Amino acid sequence: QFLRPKSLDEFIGQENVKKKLSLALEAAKMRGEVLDHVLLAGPPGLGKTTLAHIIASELQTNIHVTSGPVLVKQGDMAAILTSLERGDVLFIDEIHRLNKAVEELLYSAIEDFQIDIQPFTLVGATVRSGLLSSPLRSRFGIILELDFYTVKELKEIIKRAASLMDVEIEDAAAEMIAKRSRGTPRIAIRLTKRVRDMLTVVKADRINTDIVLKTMEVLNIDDEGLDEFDRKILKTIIEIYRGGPVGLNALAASLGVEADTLSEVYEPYLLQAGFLARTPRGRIVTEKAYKHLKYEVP
Ligand SMILES: Nc1ncnc2c1ncn2[C@@H]1O[C@H](COP(=O)(O)OP(=O)(O)O)[C@@H](O)[C@H]1O
Repeated sequence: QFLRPKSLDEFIGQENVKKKLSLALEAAKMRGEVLDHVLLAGPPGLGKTTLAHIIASELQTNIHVTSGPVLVKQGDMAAILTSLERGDVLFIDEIHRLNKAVEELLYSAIEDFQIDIQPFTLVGATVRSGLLSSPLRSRFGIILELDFYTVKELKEIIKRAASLMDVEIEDAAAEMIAKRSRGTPRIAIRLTKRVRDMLTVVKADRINTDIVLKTMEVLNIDDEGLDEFDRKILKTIIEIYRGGPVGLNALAASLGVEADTLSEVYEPYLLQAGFLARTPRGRIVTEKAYKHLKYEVP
C-alpha cells in the first residue's frame, strides 16, 4: 500500500472529483460534523477504494471496509452498523450488490440512524452508479463519478511509482507506458512494476523506450494498451458475429465470462477508446477496431 495515496494532495488527477470532495471534507472537519454520504462510481482501478480511505483519514475517523456480496444475512450488516463510532466511515465496495435484506436494513440506518446507531458516513463504491436502486441512490448527498485518466495524469502516476520503487525513468518511456495503461492507475502501476523487472534483468541505469517496448512484447500489450482478452473480445465480435450487433448475453457466453464482468470491467475502456459501440440491437466493433487488429474492413 506504499503506492496508495494517503491524502488528496497525493491523489493525481480527478480534479473535478477532488475539488468537490475537498469542499465537503474541509467544511465538515471545520464544523466537527459527520460528512454527508458519498458514492464513488467508475470502472475498476480508478481510485475509488483509495478515496474511501482518504476520506476517513482526513476526517480522522476509522474506516470499516466491507463488500456488498459478502453481507449475506442482516446479522452481518446489523453487527457492522453497531460497531460504528461517531463519524466513522462505512465503506461498502460493490455496494449495488447488496441483497434486499441487508440493503433494506442499511437504508434504515440512513434515514434516522436507527434500525440506535452512531452517526456515520456511508461511502459506497460501484463500477456504475446506475446499478444502485432508486431508494438507496437518492440517499447519497455527494456522488463522485470517476472517468478514465488522461495520458498526462497517468504519466505523472507512473513517474511517482517509479520513484517510490527506487528506479529512474525517462519521460518518453513514462509516456509510452501511460499510453498503454487503458486510462487506469492500477494498470499503469502494474505495467511500471513489470517494466522495472525488465530493467533489472537487462541491467540498465534507467527505464527507456527500448526497455518498455521489450516489456510490452513479453506482456502482449499492443500500442493501444489492449491485452489478450481485450483483443479476444473484439476478435470474437468480428469473426463469430461479423462485427455485430451482438447482444451482451450472447457475447459473454461465447467468451465464457460473466456478462457483468464484460460490460463493467472490459467494455468501458473499449467504448471510451472507440473500438466498440453499443446499439439497441447490441454491441458492434468500429472501423478503428478492424484497422487496429489488421482485419479487412468489410
Ligand atoms: N489518483 C491516483 N494517483 C495515484 N495512484 C492511484 C490513483 N488512483 C488510483 N491509484 C492506484 O491504483 C490502484 C488502484 O486503486 P483503487 O483505489 O484500489 O481502485 P478502485 O477501488 O477504483 O478499483 C491503487 O494502487 C492506487 O494506490
